[PDB]
Amino acid sequence: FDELRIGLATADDIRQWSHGEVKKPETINYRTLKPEKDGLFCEKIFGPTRDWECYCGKYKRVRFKGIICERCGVEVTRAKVRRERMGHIELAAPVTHIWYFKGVPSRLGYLLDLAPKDLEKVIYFAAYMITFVDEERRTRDLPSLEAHVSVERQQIEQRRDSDLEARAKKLETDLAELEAEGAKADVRRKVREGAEREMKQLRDRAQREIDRLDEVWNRFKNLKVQDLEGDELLYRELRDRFGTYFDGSMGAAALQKRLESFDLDEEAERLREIIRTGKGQKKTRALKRLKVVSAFLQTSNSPKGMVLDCVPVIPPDLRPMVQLDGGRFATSDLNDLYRRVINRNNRLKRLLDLGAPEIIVNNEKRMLQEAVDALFDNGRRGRPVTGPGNRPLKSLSDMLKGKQGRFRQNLLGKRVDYSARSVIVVGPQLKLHQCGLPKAMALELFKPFVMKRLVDLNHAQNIKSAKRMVERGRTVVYDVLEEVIAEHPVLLNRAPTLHRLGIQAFEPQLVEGKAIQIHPLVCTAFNADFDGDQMAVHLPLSAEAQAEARILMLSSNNILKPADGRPVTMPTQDMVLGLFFLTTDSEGRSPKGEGRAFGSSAEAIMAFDAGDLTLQAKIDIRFPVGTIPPRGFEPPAREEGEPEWQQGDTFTLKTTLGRALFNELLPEDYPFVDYEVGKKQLSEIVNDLAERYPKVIVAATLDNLKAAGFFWATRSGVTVAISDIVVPDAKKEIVKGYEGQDEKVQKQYERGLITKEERTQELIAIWTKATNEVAEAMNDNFPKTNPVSMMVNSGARGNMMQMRQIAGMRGLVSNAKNETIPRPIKASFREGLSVLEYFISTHGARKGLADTALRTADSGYLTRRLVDVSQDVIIREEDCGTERGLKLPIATRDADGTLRKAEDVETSVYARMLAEDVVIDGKVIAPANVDLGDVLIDALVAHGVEEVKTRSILTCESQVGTCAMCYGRSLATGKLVDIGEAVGIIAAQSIGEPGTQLTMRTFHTGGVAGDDITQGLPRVVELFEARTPKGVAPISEASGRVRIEETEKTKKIVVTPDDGSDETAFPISKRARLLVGEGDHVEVGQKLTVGATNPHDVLRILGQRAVQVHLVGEVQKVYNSQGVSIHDKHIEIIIRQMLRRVTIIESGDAELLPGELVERTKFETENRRVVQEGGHPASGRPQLMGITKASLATESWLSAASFQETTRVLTDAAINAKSDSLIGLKENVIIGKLIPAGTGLSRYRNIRVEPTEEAKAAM
Amino acid sequence: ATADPVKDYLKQIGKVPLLNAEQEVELAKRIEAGLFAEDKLANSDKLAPKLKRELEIIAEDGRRAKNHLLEANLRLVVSLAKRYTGRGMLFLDLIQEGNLGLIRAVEKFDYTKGYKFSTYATWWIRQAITRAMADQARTIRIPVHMVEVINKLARVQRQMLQDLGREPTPEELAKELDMTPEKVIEVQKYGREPISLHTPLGEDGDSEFGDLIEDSEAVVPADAVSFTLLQEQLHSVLDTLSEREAGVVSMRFGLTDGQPKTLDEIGKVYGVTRERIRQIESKTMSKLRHPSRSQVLRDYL
Ligand SMILES: [Mg+2]
Ligand SMILES: [Zn+2]
Ligand SMILES: [Zn+2]
Repeated sequence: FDELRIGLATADDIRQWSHGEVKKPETINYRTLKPEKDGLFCEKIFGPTRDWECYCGKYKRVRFKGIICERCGVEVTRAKVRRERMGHIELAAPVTHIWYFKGVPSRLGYLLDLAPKDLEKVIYFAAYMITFVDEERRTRDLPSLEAHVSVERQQIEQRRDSDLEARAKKLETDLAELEAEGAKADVRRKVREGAEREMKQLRDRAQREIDRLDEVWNRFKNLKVQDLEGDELLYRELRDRFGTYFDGSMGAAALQKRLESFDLDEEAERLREIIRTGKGQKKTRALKRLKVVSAFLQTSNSPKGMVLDCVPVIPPDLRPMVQLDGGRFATSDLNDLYRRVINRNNRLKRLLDLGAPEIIVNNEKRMLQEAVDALFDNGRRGRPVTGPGNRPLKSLSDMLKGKQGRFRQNLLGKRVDYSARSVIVVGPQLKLHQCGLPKAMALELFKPFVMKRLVDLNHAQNIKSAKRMVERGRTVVYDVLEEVIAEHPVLLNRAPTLHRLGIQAFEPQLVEGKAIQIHPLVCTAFNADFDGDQMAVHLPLSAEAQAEARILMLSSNNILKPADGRPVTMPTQDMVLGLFFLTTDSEGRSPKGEGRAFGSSAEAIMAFDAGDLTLQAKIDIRFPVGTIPPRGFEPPAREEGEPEWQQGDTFTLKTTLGRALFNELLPEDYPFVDYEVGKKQLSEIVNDLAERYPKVIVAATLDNLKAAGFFWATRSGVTVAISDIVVPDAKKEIVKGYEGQDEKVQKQYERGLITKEERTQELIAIWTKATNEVAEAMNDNFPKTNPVSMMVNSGARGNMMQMRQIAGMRGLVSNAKNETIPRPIKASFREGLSVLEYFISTHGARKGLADTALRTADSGYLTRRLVDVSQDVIIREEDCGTERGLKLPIATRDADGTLRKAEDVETSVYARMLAEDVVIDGKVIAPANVDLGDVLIDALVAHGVEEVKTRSILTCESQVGTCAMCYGRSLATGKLVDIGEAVGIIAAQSIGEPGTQLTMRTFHTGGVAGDDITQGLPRVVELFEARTPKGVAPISEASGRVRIEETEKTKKIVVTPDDGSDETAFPISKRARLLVGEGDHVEVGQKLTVGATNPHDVLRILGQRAVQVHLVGEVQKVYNSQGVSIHDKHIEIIIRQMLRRVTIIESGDAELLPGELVERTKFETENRRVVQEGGHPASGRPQLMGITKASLATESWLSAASFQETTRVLTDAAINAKSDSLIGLKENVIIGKLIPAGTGLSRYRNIRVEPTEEAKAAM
Repeated sequence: ATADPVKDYLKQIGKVPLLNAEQEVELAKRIEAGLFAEDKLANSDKLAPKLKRELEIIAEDGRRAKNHLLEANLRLVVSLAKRYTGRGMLFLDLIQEGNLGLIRAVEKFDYTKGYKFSTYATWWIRQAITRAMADQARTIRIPVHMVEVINKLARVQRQMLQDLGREPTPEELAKELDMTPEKVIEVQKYGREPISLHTPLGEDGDSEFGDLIEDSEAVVPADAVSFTLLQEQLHSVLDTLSEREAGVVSMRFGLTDGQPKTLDEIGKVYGVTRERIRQIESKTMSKLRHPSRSQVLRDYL
């Protein structure tokens, strides 16, 4: 496995693959149920149905394998050969490959300069082609044929004159004879009228034959290769009036002859000449033609692979006609399609054998073409081959495409043995790295291991008896199981697996019951609630696999979420409420036993059980030696005339017993905490622990925090009751006042004094004011001691507007299709909504549900796209070669006389490496190549620096991928990123995870469409696909004088750049709503009007730095609007990927095409080659395009084919004959080889192991 | 060139002159004239070149009349094709097969019959259509006699459903067909059609029917490992026996090679008499039957 070369398969190659020829559509005898002879499923060509068993009853045993029996010809071997061997069908008349035609002109390529209609009408037998003309021969004998035609015309005119004379004599004779007869008054006139009518008719046929002669002669003179003759009779007249000069044909045979005689080199030369001097869309057509023709010229394969001659047939085992119980059958649709093509080929052969008409044989060849097209691609032209009529039949390409195709369903995502699934319950008593497995699942997962252990301990006699005993399920089996599961990791994994914390290793543990028990701390990492939720269990098998699950995937070494580098393994639903109730100031109860000091925390606890003291009460507490005091307590100390060191000795402190308990949960070396914990500060201290302590201490501290949190939440006594939620008394009064005002307004609307729209707007404003006021009143009313306050302030669960609409009135609710009702809901859920109020609330509830579902679907799609573009970017170098960095704003919004750090400094500059040192007072403050934390950021801000030069992946100059230092420290580990880590996948997953969480949309359209820009996940996917924004505001080209022309037809904005440069005229809508002054000075960077800037232009004029900054900021603010945060490196990797290619311009010396995408590295390479050669470099302009286009235009055709679009990418891969080098990730997941990312790297996997000599000397 | 190729075929028929009586009898006359022309040309006796060319011209004219007749009756054959559509064969396919039948009928018609072509042809058109529908419509090829048996019992069963208004009992069907009930069941089971794997399994998109049925050729790894353990234990037990004894039993049961050798068959490479090798084989059978070397092998069956 070094390269999967792919290309056109010629007829000779297909013959070589085939081990025979398929001559019949027979499949199996209806009685014996065995394959027939030389048809489909034939053993003589594919292989023996039964292992080593031939067909005719002769050699029938494993011994004498590898021989052919002369009776039936079956070659005795393993039946598995039927899965490999493949045959072929010889077609009497060739056909065209449906793939390379009937598609985009990138794969068809205009190899023949004929429109798609011409091909569609010729290869389906509706018109002819002039395959070849002896034009030199026709020109050589021009005088002779011309003289012959002249003589033909002369004799035609002579005979016409004779006919005219005969007509005149007939007319005169009949007139004379009838006037002489005088049978009636005017017989002569009537007969003369008839005679002249006959003369006119004869003239009509004369001119008709003259016209036919002229048309056939001028079509003679209009001869040329590849000329289409739609009219069959006209073609026949061509053939009769002249032969041996023009050679013609119809159908695929004409295409085959044309391609055989095609001279692609001359076409390439002439097209190069045209491109040198050409204009308009003709240049683009010639460009595509040059691309395809040169792609064929460079590659060794001949173009004639377009028109196949022999059709391969899939090995029978892959299209099984498997027997079914009940006398019925199962057949795959390829059987039907192969039967159809074989039948039609047989009929064509029979029709050719006997002398048959042209019409029937041509229609038959067309039928064969349709059958082959249906075989490769059913449904690519007109109606599909519906077969039974209930559903379209499957075809070869259909199995290789789509969600259910092979690439995405049976190569990337496979089913796996040694696994299980069950509902999950919560187990608190477990430790952080433990998971409970019910008895049955554990016993079934570990069957091989339980068998081995049972045989080794002699509980079972032999292996089969061990199988029987485990199936029986005796107690000794369970004992052996309890012995065997331990020290063996199992990966628990939930279905969505949004980010890499989805799959987590655990220590298994037998447990009664039937549901997995899990540690509540890790549940929020999975987003796994306990309403009802099933989580799959997977088993690492190899020593390497279980080693990985021990080290890498362990549930205790993944405290930090990779999205932004914050703790994710300290959920808050219940424990945090316990801690908050524990570290709380006074007034939580009647603080009895307040204003006293206790000799040590033990005596304080004793007093607490006595009931004199309460947990929430300020008191002075001693601490034994070693208790590190509050960080702010350090400068204060006791009073003495001798030196004292209270940083690590006894010290009294005014705190609460609760805070003492909390701190003695934390490790001794951790400085004391004297502040209420809540949720934010708990995350802060957990992050500090994760930073400054080892992992084991972190896990133990988390476990102690968990236990205390549950215990003190139990004691917290949070409840809910009818009297718990007390509606504010003032509400009723205030609202009726509002109602008075409202009805007053209604009265003055009844007289027509106000328009309905104005009434609606003012009423909406009135009720928004009312609901804000009542929200504030309720906020003031509710005490701090009530359960809802305790569990909403602490950050346990809930949100202040939820209590607002549980206690205060709901307020304005959106009407269907994004309107606002005039009459908001005036009752809260405690009082109970009214009927219409409930109805209009459901109006918004159901819309929210549907929006949530659509957003999760789109988020999944976005995640897939991001992961698929972002692969290949692995860290493959310890250190960069360069020193260039990126300028970042360290501190902004600096108030007068002071320096204020940036509000969002964390996602921007934290976890980045300084390119170079910084000196502000002449002394070095932040040494080069150090990741940034709180201390350094505070010091640098205090020293007053305004910006920093942080190294980042964008400026990274690495010959192989990107270096570790440019990417800076990872975020899930808190240390420098190890070489070989998969940054691309982590970045994509971090981008995609909050897609479901965004769920933000414009509250109301406002009656105007196109004004408000796209909001939410649509905006994100727009930014990431290089889509022109819905509301696009053009940008100024340069400085100059700008003015407005308000033409009646449409508004218009004209700007003359300064310095005499060319005037530029930009169109705009009538409702421009611009802001730049008329006839005024303009700058290069400003935006002319309101809207969303177009990234392409920003790249074009400003620079790649500008577009990088713009995209990063835009997507970051879109995410921050909801509240989610992601680090900017995740965005930056994708952004560097989008900008990778460059559009070549002025491709004179470089000799390749102009105006096509080319990779940056390739551009630099070819420029170096041409400048070394002496030729001037071909120009290029950086180009930004969406992730989809970037992914499709990749060097590994296999990876792209595994992406959304399969047929086109495969087609151009074949036509280009491009071998897919196996560097990268997805394609090495297809093959099953080892991904070159992490443990799969060469440098990690080549090590050898041997102990030291002293180890052997000892023993 | 359009979708639904049958429409383009119908247009390809276009407008052709329908043949009245005298027209077609004259065409058949020149057909037989060309027939005798080519017959005379085929003779080895020397004919003058100009007469031979005239005979070839008359034969060509007969061929032209042939294609005229065929194009005329394409309409009839498509009529007889639609008369049989909807039975697992594509309509344009049936049209082509009937066209083959029409070619045969045109090759077997003459004015010697005092009847129109449209009455003589339809028999052969129906013949070709029915034959090829029997031989190429069903995935499992049913022989023509079985096709007529199945369709006969089907149509008569439909009839008895019509009269009795109820599902007929098997014995009544058997006496109606005049065959025995066993043949009735046989043909009834033989007259089925396969069900496609790639069909909606029942849910929206949960794979297809071809992703829920298991295979038999898959080697159950439990079976394979158990068999290998059996091989190891058996080989060890044989090694427990004496070298010659283990060898002779091994050849008697083919443990080295898939073909066991008869008693005399062993007595050539070993050099022992057929009765001698029989004797020691019997003693080996006894020895392995002792309870000693039987506790382990009993549990493998
Ligand atoms: Mg759930
Ligand atoms: Zn055989
Ligand atoms: Zn770098």
